[PDB]
Amino acid sequence: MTTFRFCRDCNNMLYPREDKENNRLLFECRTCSYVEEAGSPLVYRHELITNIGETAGVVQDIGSDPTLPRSDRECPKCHSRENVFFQSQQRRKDTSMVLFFVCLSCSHIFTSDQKNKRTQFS
Amino acid sequence: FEDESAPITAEDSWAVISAFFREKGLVSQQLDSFNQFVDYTLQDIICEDSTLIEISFGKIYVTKPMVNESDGVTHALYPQEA
Amino acid sequence: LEPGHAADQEQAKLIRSAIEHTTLKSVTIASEIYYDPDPRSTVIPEDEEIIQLHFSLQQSPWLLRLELDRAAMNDKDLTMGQVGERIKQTFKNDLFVIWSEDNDEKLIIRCRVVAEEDHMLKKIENTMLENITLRGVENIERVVMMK
Amino acid sequence: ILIAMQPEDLEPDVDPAKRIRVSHHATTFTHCEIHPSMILGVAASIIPF
Amino acid sequence: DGPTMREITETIAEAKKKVLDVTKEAQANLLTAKHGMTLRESFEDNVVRFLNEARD
Amino acid sequence: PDGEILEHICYDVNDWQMLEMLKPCVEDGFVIQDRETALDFIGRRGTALGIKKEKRIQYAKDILQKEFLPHITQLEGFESRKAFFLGYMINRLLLCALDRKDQDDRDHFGKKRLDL
Amino acid sequence: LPHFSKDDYSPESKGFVENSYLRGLTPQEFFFHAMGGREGLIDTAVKTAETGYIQR
Amino acid sequence: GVWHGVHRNPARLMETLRTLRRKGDINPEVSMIRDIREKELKIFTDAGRVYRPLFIVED
Ligand SMILES: [Zn+2]
Ligand SMILES: [Zn+2]
Repeated sequence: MTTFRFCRDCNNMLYPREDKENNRLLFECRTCSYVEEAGSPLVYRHELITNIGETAGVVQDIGSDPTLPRSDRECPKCHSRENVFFQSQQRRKDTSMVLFFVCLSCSHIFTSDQKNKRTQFS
Repeated sequence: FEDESAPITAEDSWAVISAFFREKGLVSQQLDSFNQFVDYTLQDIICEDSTLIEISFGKIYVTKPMVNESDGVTHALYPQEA
Repeated sequence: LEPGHAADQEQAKLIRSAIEHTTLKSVTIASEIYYDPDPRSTVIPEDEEIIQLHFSLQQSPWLLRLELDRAAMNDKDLTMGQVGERIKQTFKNDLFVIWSEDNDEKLIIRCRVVAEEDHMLKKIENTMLENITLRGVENIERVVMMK
Repeated sequence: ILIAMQPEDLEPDVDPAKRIRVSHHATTFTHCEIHPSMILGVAASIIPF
Repeated sequence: DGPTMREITETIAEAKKKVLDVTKEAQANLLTAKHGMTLRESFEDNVVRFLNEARD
Repeated sequence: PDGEILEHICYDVNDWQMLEMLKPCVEDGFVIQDRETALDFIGRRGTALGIKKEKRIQYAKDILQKEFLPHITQLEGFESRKAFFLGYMINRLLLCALDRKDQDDRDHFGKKRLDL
Repeated sequence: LPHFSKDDYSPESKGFVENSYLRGLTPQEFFFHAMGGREGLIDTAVKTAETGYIQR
Repeated sequence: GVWHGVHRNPARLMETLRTLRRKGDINPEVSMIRDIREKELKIFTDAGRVYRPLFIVED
């Protein structure tokens, strides 16, 4: 999660630079002369075994989707058994057959994974 | 009496298929294909590039089938004969 | 397996691991390049304990921090020390290497170049994840045991 | 879409002579097949059974 | 034989559980990937063998 | 402006993974900062070294208008229409590259046509 | 098939023909059998063509 | 194939599109697929698309 910033003025991409003196992280633009202090110090992230994309597809209409399969488990938020489940939408071989369900009453995504590690699933 | 809202049975499908074939026959993919050409797509080709730097081409008229008779009448051509 | 040890399901494994080409890629959860300028105090909590521990019986402010996965980490019968002193013997001195030890709940290799830095690092990060051979014979990818 | 094989797959002991056909688990059907024997062309439409 | 057919129908429907159990198992994420084989790779492998042990 | 370009590609400000894939694209097109330099850049890779800037730009202006994605529009005012489509292309391409999408099934029949 | 729901990994879905040929095949079974069949003939044509030339 | 734009609340578009085609008002041969989990609604009008008839099951 290296959420990265564009300049206030010219709206190009900002590139990380060091304040050599005070030892801290700037982010100059290389078009205008704009610069801002860095938020996190994290400049780069490479997620080898990824998650983001497993949730991708979750729309206000996902349940209107007739091709989706429908189970009657209970959602850990509103208990309604109007669910519509799909497998992790990432398209890796090294994906599980972990099901994701969407509560069609409170639009809550929950999981069949008994090894739950994440909180937002995003 | 045979409620005209009674659900369809597996048998009835054939009726609908009969209708389908009554209407389209077995080679509609050909005919319609060729027809949409003759009716529209044809005339639509005579309007693209129908301008020369003038001479512009307008309507298209497709005759009934006919023969270039060597010695004689441009003749109504019947498929069998042809 | 050598005549005397054929049944040893554990030696079949021990050979399997010491044969199956095992790259850094296969054992690292994620890489991250931090700006972390002070080589003593650190803008990363989970590493304060590890720099302290590497002061008991040059460097760029840019840090390449690898978080490794125990699962595949002990599965391939591997030490932090081993992964570590591998990278440290792959990049001569041209890289300052330091790693969390094998007890610490998070396994971490922290690496610095030793200014065009953020770019030499994304290169080195790749020269690690792809190229470096932690364990095994190159080209041996799967190694299945069978009776 | 989700298509029913036989209309009777919409419907909300079994003949041992009969084949074993899949359950009708869905109130999601958007269509049903006219007749599945219409998946065949001409040549195949002549083959009995 | 009328009965053989029930044994046969049973034999099959006895594998569709096996397959179903491995399904549930794997959807839970409880199937351990066989070394150097993906979950999805090894789930199928099981299913296919069940369904063959069955046919057979 | 980068921000704008990326918005055409990456319809999701949190999708830091995709935007991070493009990081080098934004760099790869750094040298060029205005439509004319860009149009010129293209012009030059479509033209012999003798040709004059205007003509060059004009060649790249006609290619983008008629050759580049011609099934969108071949007339003038539709540059946002292509940018957006082209973004969507780059999108799908990356969405595939990020192991987030299965590469298109070449043998799906819905995406065939029977010529008759 | 467009006759199953999305992410259906059951035998019936993924192509187990449950029935004997005596019993007859369901349309899906019939089409999946047709799929396996076409695989057979396709590379029965390959095996004939490559083998033809190996032998020579 | 042409991206023509965007629509928030597609299902309400989708209904109509379907209902129009089911009247005759949009040509029957015209094909409309909504990919719910892709945010896409692709309409097809070009010739060459092989299609077949089905019974409409509607609630
Ligand atoms: Zn700027
Ligand atoms: Zn819920």
